[PDB]
Amino acid sequence: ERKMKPPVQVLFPIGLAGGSSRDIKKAAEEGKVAEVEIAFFKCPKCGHVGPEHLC
Amino acid sequence: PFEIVFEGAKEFAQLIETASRLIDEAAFKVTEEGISMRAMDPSRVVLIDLNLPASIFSKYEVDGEETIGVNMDHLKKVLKRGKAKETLILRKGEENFLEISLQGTATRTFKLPLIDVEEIEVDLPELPFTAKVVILGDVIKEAVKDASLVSDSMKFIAKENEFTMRAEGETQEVEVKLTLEDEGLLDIEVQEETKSAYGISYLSDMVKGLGKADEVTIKFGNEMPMQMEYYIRDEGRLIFLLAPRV
Amino acid sequence: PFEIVFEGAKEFAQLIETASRLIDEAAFKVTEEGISMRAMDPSRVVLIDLNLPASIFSKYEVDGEETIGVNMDHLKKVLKRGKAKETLILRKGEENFLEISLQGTATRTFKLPLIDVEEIEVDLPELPFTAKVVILGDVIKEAVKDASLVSDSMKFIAKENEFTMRAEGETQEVEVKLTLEDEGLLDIEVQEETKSAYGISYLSDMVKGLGKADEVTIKFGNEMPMQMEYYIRDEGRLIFLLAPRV
Amino acid sequence: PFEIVFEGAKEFAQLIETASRLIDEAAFKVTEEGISMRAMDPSRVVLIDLNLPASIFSKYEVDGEETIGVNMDHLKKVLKRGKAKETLILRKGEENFLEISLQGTATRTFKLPLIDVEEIEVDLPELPFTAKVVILGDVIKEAVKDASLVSDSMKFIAKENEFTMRAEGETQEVEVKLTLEDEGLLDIEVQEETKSAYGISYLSDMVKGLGKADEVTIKFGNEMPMQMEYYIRDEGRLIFLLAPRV
Amino acid sequence: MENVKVYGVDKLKGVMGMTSGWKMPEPLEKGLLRAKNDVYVFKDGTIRFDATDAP
DNA sequence: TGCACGGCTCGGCCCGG
DNA sequence: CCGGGCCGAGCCGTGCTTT
Ligand SMILES: [Zn+2]
Repeated sequence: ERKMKPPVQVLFPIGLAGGSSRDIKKAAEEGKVAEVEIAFFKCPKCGHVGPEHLC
Repeated sequence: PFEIVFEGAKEFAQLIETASRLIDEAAFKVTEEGISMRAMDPSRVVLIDLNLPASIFSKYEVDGEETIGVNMDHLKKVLKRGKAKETLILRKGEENFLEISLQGTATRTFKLPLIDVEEIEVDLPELPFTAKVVILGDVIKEAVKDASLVSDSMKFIAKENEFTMRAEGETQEVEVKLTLEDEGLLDIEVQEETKSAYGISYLSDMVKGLGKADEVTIKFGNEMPMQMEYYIRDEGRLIFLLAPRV
Repeated sequence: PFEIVFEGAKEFAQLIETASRLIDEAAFKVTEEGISMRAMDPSRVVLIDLNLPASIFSKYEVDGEETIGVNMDHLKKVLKRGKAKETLILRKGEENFLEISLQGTATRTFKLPLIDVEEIEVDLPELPFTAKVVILGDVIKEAVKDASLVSDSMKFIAKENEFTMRAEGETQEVEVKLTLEDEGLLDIEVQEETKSAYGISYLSDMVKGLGKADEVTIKFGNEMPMQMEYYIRDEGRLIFLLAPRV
Repeated sequence: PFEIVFEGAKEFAQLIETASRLIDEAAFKVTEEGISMRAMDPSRVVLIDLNLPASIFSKYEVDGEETIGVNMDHLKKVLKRGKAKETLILRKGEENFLEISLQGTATRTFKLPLIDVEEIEVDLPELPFTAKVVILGDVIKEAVKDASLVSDSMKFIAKENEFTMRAEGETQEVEVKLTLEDEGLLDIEVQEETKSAYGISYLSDMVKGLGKADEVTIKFGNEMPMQMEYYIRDEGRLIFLLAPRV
Repeated sequence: MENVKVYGVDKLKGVMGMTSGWKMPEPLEKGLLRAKNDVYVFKDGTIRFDATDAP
C-alpha cells in the first residue's frame, strides 16, 4: 500500500496537542486546546465561525 | 556527629518517597529535638513540611545542630532496599559523608555524598480556614482516583453536615457525597459555605502512598490553598499547601 | 424511568468486560422481562447474545420498554471501579443520561450521556448440532493458550466418549485429548463423526476471563459455526457463535 | 526409546531456565546413570555443568546412551507451560522427535523437533582454591542487588573467620560483611587472604533463580576464576565457572 | 461523531501542519470513516496501492 | 534510497511480597 | 490482590572508502 512517513488518516492539523503520533482522538479526550494555522469560514446569515463548510 | 536508630525501614522509605516526588534536592535539619525539613515545589505550587520528634526514634543521640544536604533520588533508591522488618540506622562522623546502615539477617552499609543546598525560610502562620474536616485516607484516595477519569480538576464543597467532591468534563461527570452518618467523615466543623478547585495531578501525588486506615485532616476556604496533614507513628506529621487553580 | 440493583458489582464488571472485548458499541434492551443485548463484531465473524432475566436482580423496577446506547469503553472503565462487596445501581430519569451508582462505605455516582447507536436486527435459527460437549473453563483456556503458542488455528475433533483438540503448527504439534472418565469433561453425546477448525484470535478473546469452576457448553458439527454458552447466576446466559474457517 | 518421569515440572522448568540464560544450544547426554550437560557461552566467559542421576527421578528407563540436542528457547517455553503439581514425562521413539507430555488435571503432549550441535569436550582441571565459603541464597542475591546499584563490578575479600563483599563507584560505596557467628554464614575455610572481582552482569544472570533458603558454596582464589555450587534435591548438582576481572 | 454515527474509533491520526497555501482542512467525518474501515490517505486526498508492473 | 545503530515514551503482561 | 520490571511497538535522530 501507500502511507505517509507517519501514517495519516485525515488531513486536519493538530500540532503537538496529540503527541508524537498526532492522535486527534486522544487530544480530544483530554480536553486540550490546540493552536494551529487553519482556515475559518463564516456563515452569512447568523454568524457562526469555524473550520467548516456548512453551518 | 550523630547516631539515629529507627525500626521499620519501609515506613521511613515511604516517607522519603512521598517527600521526594516533588523536590529533587532538600536539606534536613538535625537537632536535639529531632529532624525537620521544609522545601517547595519547583513550580511554586506545593509546599512540604516535615517533623520527626526524637521520641519516634528508638535511639537519638546528638550534640548541637548540623545541616544535611543530600540528593533525594539516591537516598530514595538506597532506602527502597529495606525490607519491612529491617532496622534502619543513620550515622555520621567527622567526614562530610552520610552513612545509611540496614541491619537484618545480614548487615549492609551505604555511604552517600553531601551537596550544599541553599536554605530559604518560609513559614506560613495560621490562615482563615472556614471549614475543617477529618476523613479516612481510603475515601479521599478513591474520590481522587475516580475524578481522575472525567477531567484534571477536582472541586471541593463543604456545608453543614455535608462534604462533597465533584468533577466535571466535556461530557461526563462524577460526584461523591459524605455525611456524618457515614463512616468516611469523622467530623466536620464549617462556619460558612466554601468552595475551591485543585489540580488532579498534585492531589494524586500528595494522596498516593497514604494508609488505607488512617486519619487525614483537610482544611480549606473560599478560593484559597488547602491544608492536608496526618500523623506519623503518633508523633510526626506532614503538611501540604496546594495553590488553587484559577 | 427504570431502576435496577445488582449485588456483586465486580461480577457485573467482569461480565460486561468479557462482552465488550469484541464489540465497540452496543445497544441494551430494557423490558419487563430483563436486560438484553445483541451485536456483531466489526469483522462480522462472531455473534454475541446476552440475556439477563429479571430474577437475578436484587431489585428490578421497570414501567415500559426502551433501549439505551452507551460507549463500551466508558462504561467498562466506570464499572472497573467497583469492589467485590459493592452493590451496583443503574437508573435513568427523564433526562438523557445514565447514572451508575456504586454503594458501600460511601456513595459514588457517575453520569454517562446516552448516544444514538443504530439498531441492526440479526438472529440465527436453531442449527443441527451433531456433537455437544460440556467442559470446564480452565481446560479450554489452557488448550487455547497452547494452540496459540504453537499454531495460529485450532481443530475441534470429537468421537464417541472422547473429545480432543489439536493445533498443528508449521513444524511443531500439540495434542490434547479427554474422555468422559476424565475430570475435564462432564458428558458427551456425538450423533456422528465431527471435526472443524476455527481461528485462534477470536477464541482467545472470548475464552479469556473464564473462571476455573465454570461449566461451558460447546456445540459444533461439520464445517459449521460453533456455539459456546455459559450461565450467569443460574438464570443469565451469554452465547457466542464463532464461524468456521475455509 | 526411553521413559523418564519427573514430579514437580515447575522445578525442572526453573532449572532449565536458569541453565539457558547464558547459553543458547546444548546437548543433553543421557545414560544408564542419569542426564548430564555442559557448555560454554559465546563470549567464552562462563562454563555451566549439570548432572541428574537416576536417584532423583521417580521412574527411569534408558537402554544404552544417547545425546539429545534441542533449542533452549522452545524447550523453556514448553516447560513454562507446566504447573506446580504436575508430573513431567520425557519420552521418545525411533523417530527423532522429542515428545514432552504433562500429566496433571489433563494430559497435553507437545512435539519439539531435534537439532544437531557440535560437541567440544573441555574439562578445566581443579585449581588451588584458597577459600571455601558456604552461604544462603538470599544473602548473596540481596548483596548482588545492592552492589548493582553503585557499580558494575563486585569484589570479594576472604579472611580468617571473616567474609565481606564490596562494591565502589565514582562517589558511592557499598559494603556487606558477615562472620561465622552470624546466621547468614555456615562455614568458612580460608588458607590465606584472598581478593578478586567479577562482573555484575554475569553474577546477576546466574544468581537469579535461587531460593531464599538454600545452600551455596563458593570457591575462589587470588585473581583466579570462581566456582559456585548448589545441589538439586540432594543428588544432582550445578557448576558455574566465572572468569575474574582486571 | 454525532454526524456520521461512528463512536467506536480508538485512534484518529492527523497532520502536524498543512503544507498547502490555503490551509483548508478536510472534514472529520471522512477521517472517522477511514479509521473505521482501516484505510489511509495521501497528500491529495486519495487512497493508493503500489505494485510492480508486468506485461 | 534501503538497510544498520542508538536516545525516548507507552501500554500489556506478568510475577512475587 | 495491587504494584514494579521488563519488553515490544512506535515517533524523532545519525551515518554509509578519499593521498
Ligand atoms: Zn449559519
